[PDB]
Amino acid sequence: QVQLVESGLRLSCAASGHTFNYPIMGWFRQAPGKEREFVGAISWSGGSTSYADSVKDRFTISRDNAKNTVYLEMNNLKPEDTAVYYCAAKGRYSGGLYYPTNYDYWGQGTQVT
Amino acid sequence: NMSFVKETVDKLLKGYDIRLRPDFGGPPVCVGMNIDIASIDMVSEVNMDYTLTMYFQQYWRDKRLAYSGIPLNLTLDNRVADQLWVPDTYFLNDKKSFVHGVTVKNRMIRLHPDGTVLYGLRITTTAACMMDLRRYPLDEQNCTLEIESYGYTTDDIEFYWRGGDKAVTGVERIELPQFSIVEHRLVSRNVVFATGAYPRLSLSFRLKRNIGYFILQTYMPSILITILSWVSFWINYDASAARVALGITTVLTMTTINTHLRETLPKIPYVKAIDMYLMGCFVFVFLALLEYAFVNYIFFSQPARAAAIDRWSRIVFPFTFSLFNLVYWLYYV
Amino acid sequence: NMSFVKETVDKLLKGYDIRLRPDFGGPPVCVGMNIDIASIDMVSEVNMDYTLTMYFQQYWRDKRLAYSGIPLNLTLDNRVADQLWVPDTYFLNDKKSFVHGVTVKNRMIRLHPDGTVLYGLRITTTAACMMDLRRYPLDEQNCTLEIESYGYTTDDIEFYWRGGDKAVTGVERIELPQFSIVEHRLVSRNVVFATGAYPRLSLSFRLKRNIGYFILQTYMPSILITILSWVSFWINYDASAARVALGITTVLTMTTINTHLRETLPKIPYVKAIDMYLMGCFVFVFLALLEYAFVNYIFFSQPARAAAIDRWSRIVFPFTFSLFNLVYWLYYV
Amino acid sequence: NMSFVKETVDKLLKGYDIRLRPDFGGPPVCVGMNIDIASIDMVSEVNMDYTLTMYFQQYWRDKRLAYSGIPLNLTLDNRVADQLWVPDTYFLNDKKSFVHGVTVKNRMIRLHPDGTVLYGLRITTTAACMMDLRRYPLDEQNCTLEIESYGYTTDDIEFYWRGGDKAVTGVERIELPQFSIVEHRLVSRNVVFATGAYPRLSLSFRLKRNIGYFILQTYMPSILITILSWVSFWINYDASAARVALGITTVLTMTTINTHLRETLPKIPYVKAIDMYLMGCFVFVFLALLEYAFVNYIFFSQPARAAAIDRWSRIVFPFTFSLFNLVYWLYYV
Amino acid sequence: TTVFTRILDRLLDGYDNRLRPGLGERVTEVKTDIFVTSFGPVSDHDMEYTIDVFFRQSWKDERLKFKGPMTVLRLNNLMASKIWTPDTFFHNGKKSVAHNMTMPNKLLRITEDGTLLYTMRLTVRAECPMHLEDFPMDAHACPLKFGSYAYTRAEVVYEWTREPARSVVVAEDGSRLNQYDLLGQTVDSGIVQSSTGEYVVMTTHFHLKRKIGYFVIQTYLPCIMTVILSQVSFWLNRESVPARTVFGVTTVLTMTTLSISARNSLPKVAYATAMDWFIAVCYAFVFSALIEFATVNYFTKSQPARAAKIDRLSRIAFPLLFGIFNLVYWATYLNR
Amino acid sequence: TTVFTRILDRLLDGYDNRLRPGLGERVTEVKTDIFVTSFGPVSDHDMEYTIDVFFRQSWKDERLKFKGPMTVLRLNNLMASKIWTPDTFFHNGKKSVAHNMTMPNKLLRITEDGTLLYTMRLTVRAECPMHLEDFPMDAHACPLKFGSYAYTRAEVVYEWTREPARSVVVAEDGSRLNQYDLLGQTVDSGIVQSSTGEYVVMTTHFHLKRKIGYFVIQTYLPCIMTVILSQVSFWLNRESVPARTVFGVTTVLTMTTLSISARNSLPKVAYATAMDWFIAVCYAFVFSALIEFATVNYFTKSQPARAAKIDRLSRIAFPLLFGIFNLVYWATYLNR
Ligand SMILES: *[C@@H]1O[C@H](CO)[C@@H](O[C@@H]2O[C@H](CO)[C@@H](O[C@@H]3O[C@H](CO[C@H]4O[C@H](CO)[C@@H](O)[C@H](O)[C@@H]4O)[C@@H](O)[C@H](O[C@H]4O[C@H](CO)[C@@H](O)[C@H](O)[C@@H]4O)[C@@H]3O)[C@H](O)[C@H]2NC(C)=O)[C@H](O)[C@H]1NC(C)=O
Ligand SMILES: *[C@@H]1O[C@H](CO)[C@@H](O[C@@H]2O[C@H](CO)[C@@H](O[C@@H]3O[C@H](CO[C@H]4O[C@H](CO)[C@@H](O)[C@H](O)[C@@H]4O)[C@@H](O)[C@H](O[C@H]4O[C@H](CO)[C@@H](O)[C@H](O)[C@@H]4O)[C@@H]3O)[C@H](O)[C@H]2NC(C)=O)[C@H](O)[C@H]1NC(C)=O
Ligand SMILES: CCCCCCCC/C=C\CCCCCCCC(=O)O[C@@H](COC(=O)CCCCCCCCCCCCCCC)COP(=O)([O-])OCC[N+](C)(C)C
Ligand SMILES: CCCCCCCC/C=C\CCCCCCCC(=O)O[C@@H](COC(=O)CCCCCCCCCCCCCCC)COP(=O)([O-])OCC[N+](C)(C)C
Ligand SMILES: CCCCCCCCCC
Ligand SMILES: CCCCCCCCCC
Ligand SMILES: CCCCCCCCCC
Ligand SMILES: [Cl-]
Ligand SMILES: [Cl-]
Repeated sequence: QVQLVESGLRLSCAASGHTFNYPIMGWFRQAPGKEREFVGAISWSGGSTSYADSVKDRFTISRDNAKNTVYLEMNNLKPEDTAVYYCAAKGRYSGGLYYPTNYDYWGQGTQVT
Repeated sequence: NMSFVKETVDKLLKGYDIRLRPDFGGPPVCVGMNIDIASIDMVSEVNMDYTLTMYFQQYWRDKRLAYSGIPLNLTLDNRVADQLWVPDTYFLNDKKSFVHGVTVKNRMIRLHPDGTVLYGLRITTTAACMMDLRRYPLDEQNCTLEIESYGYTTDDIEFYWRGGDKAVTGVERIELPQFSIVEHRLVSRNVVFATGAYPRLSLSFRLKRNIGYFILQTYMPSILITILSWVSFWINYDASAARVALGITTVLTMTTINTHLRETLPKIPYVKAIDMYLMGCFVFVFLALLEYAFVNYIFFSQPARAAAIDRWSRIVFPFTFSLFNLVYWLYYV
Repeated sequence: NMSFVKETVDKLLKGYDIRLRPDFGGPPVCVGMNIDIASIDMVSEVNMDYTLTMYFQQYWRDKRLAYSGIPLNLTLDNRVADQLWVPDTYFLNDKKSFVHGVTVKNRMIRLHPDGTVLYGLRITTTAACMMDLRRYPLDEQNCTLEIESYGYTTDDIEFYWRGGDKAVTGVERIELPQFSIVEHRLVSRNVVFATGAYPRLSLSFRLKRNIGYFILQTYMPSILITILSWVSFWINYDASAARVALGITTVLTMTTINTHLRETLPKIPYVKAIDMYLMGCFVFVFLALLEYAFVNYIFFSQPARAAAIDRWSRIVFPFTFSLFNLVYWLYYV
Repeated sequence: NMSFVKETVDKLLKGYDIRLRPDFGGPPVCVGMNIDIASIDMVSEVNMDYTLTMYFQQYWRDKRLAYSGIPLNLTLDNRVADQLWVPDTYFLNDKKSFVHGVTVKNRMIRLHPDGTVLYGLRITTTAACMMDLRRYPLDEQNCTLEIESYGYTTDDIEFYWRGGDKAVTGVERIELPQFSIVEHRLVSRNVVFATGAYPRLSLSFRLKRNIGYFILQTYMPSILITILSWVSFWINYDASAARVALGITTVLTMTTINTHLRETLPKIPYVKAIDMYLMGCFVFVFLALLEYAFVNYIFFSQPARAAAIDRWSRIVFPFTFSLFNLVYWLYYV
Repeated sequence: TTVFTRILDRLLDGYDNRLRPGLGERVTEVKTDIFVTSFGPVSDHDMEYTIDVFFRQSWKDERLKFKGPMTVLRLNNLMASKIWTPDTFFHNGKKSVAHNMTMPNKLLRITEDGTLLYTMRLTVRAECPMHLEDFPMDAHACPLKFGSYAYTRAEVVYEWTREPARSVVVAEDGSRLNQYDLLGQTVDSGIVQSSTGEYVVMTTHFHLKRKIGYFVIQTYLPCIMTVILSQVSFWLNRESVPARTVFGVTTVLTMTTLSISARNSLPKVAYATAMDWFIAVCYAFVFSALIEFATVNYFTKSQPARAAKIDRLSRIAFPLLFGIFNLVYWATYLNR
Repeated sequence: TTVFTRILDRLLDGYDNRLRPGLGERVTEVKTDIFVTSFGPVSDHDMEYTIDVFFRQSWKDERLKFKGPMTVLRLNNLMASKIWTPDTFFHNGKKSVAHNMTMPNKLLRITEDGTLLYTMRLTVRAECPMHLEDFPMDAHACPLKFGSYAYTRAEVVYEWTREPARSVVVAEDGSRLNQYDLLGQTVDSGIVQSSTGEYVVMTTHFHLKRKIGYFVIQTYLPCIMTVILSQVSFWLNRESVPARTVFGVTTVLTMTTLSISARNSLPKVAYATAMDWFIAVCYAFVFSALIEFATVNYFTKSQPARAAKIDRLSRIAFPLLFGIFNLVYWATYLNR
């Protein structure tokens, strides 16, 4: 199993366990009156990053394997960026990247206003 | 009466449309699956894949093929499968696959009076399995086989393991050279792509590498060479030839081991733990040889300093090697 | 009702001419393309290519296939793809390609009421990629996949990336143990041959090679043997046999490493970075042996000069090797 | 007037029965065979096979294909061979064969007014040739290609070489880098299996291996090392380090030569001629080293005896080596 | 010719190739036999072997009875695709080839009473599990198992044409074995069970024994010569110390080279074979000789008598122990 | 849209693809051209070379004349299977590939006057026999010959679409060669006669020149360094017998290793190459240096003046002779 704890503006999500079986870590945010929405995804090994157009050029995602922690640096915050955040892990053959249903392990809700 | 059977079979295929799935436009068709693992041919760390041969059986129901008056299960020729609708099941993590075709195509079609179709194939598949070689040879792998419908979404077809945990058989009789199958696991879920959601079945094996002979093959010679390199500190300076022989032999042996044994090890350009351990032992024996050279150099002018250096080395080298081993095992076990 | 769908499909395929493209004799047909990369199995410098597995999807419009009265998108069996016009898309730089065919041919046909056709394949292709190994193993490669229409010119067909720069996905799935994906790029253009102009799409990746394995396996042994060769200076010059043996052993070990480091590389004429480093280390050990030879020649009459030469070598050789390493690692990094 | 030709060809193939051989139920049909050897590709001792590319032509008569009114030989499209009867000729000793299919299938069908049919193919076949390598590299092999009819016995078909001994052409133009085709031979016979007696044709080549490569590769290095091992006898016995190093290095060089040679051949469980030569040279160098060891053990108390032993060995070793070479080259040549 | 065409048309009129003979009334008996034209190479690395066979089957189909000027019709192979034929497959086959040069290598013969003889030429790559604890002095029994794929024992059964010992015939010159010797074959039949039901299996075990000459001239003799060469160093005089240093270092290097080179030839298994033990003991002897030189040189300048005694005792202890080990090893592994 | 369907149906009505155009009336003329997209690698061991081409053919068929709104019909690749096409094949091909991804890479175009343009994409592995006497400073002319397989020169002839020099065009970025330089190509035509008659053959020779950097940095330089090291031994004092003996014997060992390792890429020819001559001369120099040391050590105690004179003369003779040999060798081979 994989245990993820996120806290944090700069959010840090530290993951422990079988992180090799889940090489992709993604970020999601849920609006108070809507459903979850993709934010970004980071590969553990290559460091490749993918972003959503709604938060692109404002958020940065990196990772460090010394402690197995993925960092989401947030800049130029806007009132449209008020949502409860989540950090999730995705399997190697789990399919799509922008869909929350494909992520197995999640984290704990973080409030940002 | 074979004529009646022929007439019934012709009537079943009369007007049959292979382009339409059962219950087209209605509820999804449920497909059960069984796998009988004949063998697992080879597991490759260089190519990051494993070869597996299996009897793959699919079970479904088609009401267009329901027949009456024949109290038998009709096992038909395999070519009949070309005139029937079959699921578009495929493996996501495969690199090459084929269905055996000697003497005829290895395929079975069996119909039942209620319209149930059993469709069996014999498939040899090479499936990719990414491996974490950082802890090699103390590693533990998890290799999966993925099964999914290529074209039909969850609104059209559904998958399940027929028989629950007994769907996959024959795992316990598989013998691997360098691995032992600790466990196997069956998973069913749904996977969402940009074109929609599809059913997914997963068959995973957890492989533990046999460490009984790896310790005695690649670690023990290096540790013994390091100890022999230490032995040189207990020899008096009048027997300098023995010290020279020991130092040169140990250094050359470590160079040969690093250059050749790692070649015998998988040739993937990876940084394993065994490489780090061998490099540490090589550095230790090289430092021992350098220490002997320094002692020999300062021997004539300052014999007392040389004796003190040898006495201190007798304590320092084993202690430092013990600390290095402790750190290595803490960071890799 | 399945009969209504069957008769609608038969009416659609009645009178359909597969030999004629959509809007034949008129405006060109616009074809959009999507690629979903599964993995890059291997990247080979010996054969100068790379194996790529992908879901290749094409989107076009054929008014002859427009149907009414069925408010659904008909996902048909892949065999009906043999009865429809599909673009003659090919890859210019591929060397061996195939469509996976277990259990069935991994092909998808989806029709829409407006007449739009979605056509998907799962393809493994060995695409050629010429590489420049002058900086190996500190090199950065660029490998491309070229997509073109063979028989249809720009007056007949048009290619474009459906979705803009978001037309290629699965880049994060690429896991090469020796490389790392840096950037991927999409290009659209036209290529003119003697038969006319043709649309062209290009998917390009930039790869950066890892250096840790080569540091652990090639540079460190050479550095250690070079440092070992300097012990000869600290030995008394009267011990001719010992110094000659040490120098010859260092030279032979260097040559053995060079001959054993052939690796999986082509027989290129230029000098790679690793070749330059090995030649430098060999030059250093050869110069050390020559210095000893000069000392042995001259010490029988001028012992003071020989002692001075050894003392100056003890400082000159490490400093020169440090300068060589500094120059090498500043030029190649 | 191609309309008349089309009508004639359609009339010929109207009631034609491909399931029945010409003169079915009557006298056997006679098939003549011609072969034009385009090339003989790699000959492998490791895989025990050779590759052969040939134009294989079969000539027979079918009275059902006789036509009149067309004073021409009809060279038809190769696809028309799918509608005519052709012999089921196969090669018994082949492991993998194929007919070249670029740009089209390399197949020729020609019809004559009297019903004669000429049917040509271009076949690249790998054929098994078991080799007796006991005299390697001075051996001589005999590789055959066997041609037989699979289904029809001698009561239905009979083969012959069309043109006698001139049936096979192109042998004299074959250039094998390592061999030379001394002779080729044609045989016709009958082979009786449990299912009956079948006609059989045999095309055999006698290959003689060239020796220049092995002279430049194995024999000369071993001879030179053995000659160099005799330099010890001209060094004074008190120079222990020099003579010991010379003997040890000669032994090591001989072992390395043997190990490098025995890597590109099958694991044959017998001693080849080159193995005997290498073992003889190793015995000679080992005996030289042991002679020096015996001299070293006794020169303290019997200097005269040691000097006599060295002086006698100086002439005894070359004489015995010359005798060994004479015997070896008389026996194997 | 026309009469035979009419006979064939009558035979194929109304014939259903999707239904086996005696469907729902009796069991289809198929008599099988094999003529091995050449027993191909056996691979230790892949644990497989190749075999080329004439595979013959015969069965009774009453729908194919006729009457005419000939009692047997020896027809083209394409006719076999118009009637029902058994779906025989090899259980342990890996990747087999049905030869298609220059035409499909199949023969079909129909007797007037309904008997069908159907023969094909095949190349089979079959699995052969090997236990290599006695390498290179090990014997194996490589199996070849075949049977029906879709028809259970209540529908299609298999029998040997003649007595089982004589139903698998190997050609006199049909051998492509380099490092193996073919001792014989054992022929049997049985019943296997799977999730789809019970099937009939025909099994043929080929007994192979590996030849040891190559490994004697390749590995054992160089190791023995290296051990003897290392033991030679004990006979040098009291002033040839650099000579003994060279002897020890070079012999240890040679043993490392031989141990590493021989490891590539060995199959990649996870246990110890006989060759591994031999190489380990030779390596131990060479390192013991080096340690003996070191301990003799340790006492040389202080206690010469002890060093002389150690050298004298070693000169007879090392060869005697090596000979005893060789006798024990060869008696153990050549009588098994 | 149905007008073109009717035209195509009328063209194929009463059309037979078994018969070449103008059968019994004239000679079918095919105009051919080649666009080499990537001249692939050259294999010395197999004496072959790979080449990827667009192969274009054009001819005239009066049966395919039509009148319609469009002068040229650019049809699908499956139309070509319904019409007569030339049976062109490569005489020296080994195993060619007609690509099928994602569809058969063929284009067919029909002009209103009956002209057919038929183009395909191919990967041809052809035979290139090589004379390796001047290896690694050799040049080759790899041929590519193609022509009809079944139609003699009285039925089907081949011609180049444009001037023969411009009828085979190589792409600028189409060089996959690693150790060869493409100096150009020559284009010719001729008649080849076989037992089935006389045929027209079109030939294109590609001129290749080998690069020498790899062999210079892997073979020549190590040999030169080994010879220099062997000749350095002359400057050591005569009293250091072990030093000079080790020098000579290890240089001989290195020369043997290099001589064995050099002949590993080239096919096992039966003659001697230039690199073989260079290695033989280097080996002779090293062996002669060791023999000279042995001779000097023989006379060092009886006639020391003679030994000193021999050593001093060798110090001048050996480097001068090696330099002269190198100059002669490189002047002879670098401008062959
Ligand atoms: C090799 O590595 C792979 C991963 O790469 C491992 O595969 C995972 O295996 C675990 C089981 O060990 C799987 O977890 C199980 O998934 C089931 C399917 O989940 C889908 O359906 C549920 C609803 O039923 C959805 O909520 C979910 O989002 C999915 O759509 C679950 O049904 C299982 O639930 C079980 O546990 C929970 C508590 O955790 C209970 O509440 C349930 O009642 C039930 O008992 C479970 O969560 C996981 O999905 C697999 N991942 C992948 C990617 O396949 C292999 O196990 C590993 N190999 C080995 C040998 O260990
Ligand atoms: C590019 O070219 C390659 C060949 O170089 C093509 O690959 C061949 O494709 C054809 C057509 O699909 C295949 O022929 C068909 O084979 C079916 C059986 O396939 C199995 O068995 C064969 C061996 O016999 C295996 O090679 C194969 O992998 C399968 O295991 C037959 O059932 C088909 O016959 C049916 O259709 C024909 C249609 O005319 C009817 O006449 C028959 O009665 C029957 O109903 C047919 O023979 C061929 O096997 C493929 N070969 C290989 C090596 O793959 C590519 O398809 C082609 N690409 C494109 C885009 O066309
Ligand atoms: C360049 C080379 C350098 C290397 C050096 C070269 C030196 C050359 C010098 C001499 C060469 C002498 C001839 C060698 C012939 C070998 C082949 C042969 O005939 O094999 C035979 C087998 O052989 C055996 O069964 C014997 C095995 C034991 C060998 C001796 C071990 C004990 C040595 C104790 C020493 C103690 C010393 C103590 C200290 C003083 C036949 O093999 P086969 O046909 O496959 O038969 C297999 C049959 N089977 C399947 C039933 C099993
Ligand atoms: C660990 C390593 C151990 C080994 C040792 C390491 C040593 C390290 C020390 C030094 C490092 C030196 C490195 C050089 C590398 C050059 C590579 C290269 O590209 O060469 C190029 C130059 O090729 C020529 O010029 C061809 C002719 C060479 C003649 C050499 C004569 C030597 C004479 C000595 C006399 C001594 C007499 C002594 C007397 C006592 C090859 O050209 P190309 O591109 O392949 O082909 C031309 C193509 N073109 C047509 C486009 C032009
Ligand atoms: C192994 C033999 C080495 C040489 C010994 C010479 C003296 C023998 C005295 C019995
Ligand atoms: C493994 C071989 C060990 C041999 C030991 C011999 C001891 C001799 C003491 C005089
Ligand atoms: C076989 C090589 C012999 C070399 C002898 C050198 C000295 C000769 C003195 C006459
Ligand atoms: Cl074998
Ligand atoms: Cl090349």
